[PDB]
Amino acid sequence: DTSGVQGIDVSHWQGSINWSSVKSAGMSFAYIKATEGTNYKDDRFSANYTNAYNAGIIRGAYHFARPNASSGTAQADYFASNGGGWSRDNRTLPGVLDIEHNPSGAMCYGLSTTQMRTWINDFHARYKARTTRDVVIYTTASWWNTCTGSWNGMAAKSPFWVAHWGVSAPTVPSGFPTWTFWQYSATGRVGGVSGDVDRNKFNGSAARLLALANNTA
Ligand SMILES: [Cl-]
Ligand SMILES: [Cl-]
Ligand SMILES: [Cl-]
Ligand SMILES: [Cl-]
Ligand SMILES: [Cl-]
Ligand SMILES: [Cl-]
Ligand SMILES: [Cl-]
Ligand SMILES: [Cl-]
Repeated sequence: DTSGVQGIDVSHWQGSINWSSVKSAGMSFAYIKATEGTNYKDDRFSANYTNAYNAGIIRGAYHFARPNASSGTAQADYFASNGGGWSRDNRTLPGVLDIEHNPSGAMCYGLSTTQMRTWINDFHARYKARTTRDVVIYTTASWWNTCTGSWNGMAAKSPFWVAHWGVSAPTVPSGFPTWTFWQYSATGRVGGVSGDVDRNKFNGSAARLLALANNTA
């Protein structure tokens, strides 16, 4: 759904990005990969974070979780110290916890549903202690339901960024009251980015997006 407030998310896979072109293409926001696990740092993060801001894009950072590698508390601190920090400046979104299918091992990272709930709660608690913000959770409905056992525990704690490509509207797990961001394509096109780009829609007005960035709503 390309209507209303639109954005993209990128990582080093997108290479060199011309953010002024992303902005002139009509994008309002972007999430940029910063860290993964305990010691991976996206090589394009600093430049993207700087250039997106200078181009006037409301932007934030995301952490790709590896729950098997360390506690939720540990990865939240790592993220907050390496790109996930937040402060009010009209252009910084609250950080994102990208927790999804394990790319190298059991899909739920060897954690029981109860341990996974604890891990996510710990990441949220530490990220909030570090930044004052409620971390945004990026995941798929399948992963959420399977690995957390259809948990409703984050409904009042974390905005939901749902990944559901190729559908007219996203399916939302019962554990979230609604979706805040929705990644509807991983094969889009946007000026300034060469090749496939992830496209996102924000569930609300331009003012609501700014309020989310500034922590006023
Ligand atoms: Cl289009
Ligand atoms: Cl364009
Ligand atoms: Cl860590
Ligand atoms: Cl694992
Ligand atoms: Cl918040
Ligand atoms: Cl529940
Ligand atoms: Cl909807
Ligand atoms: Cl497109």
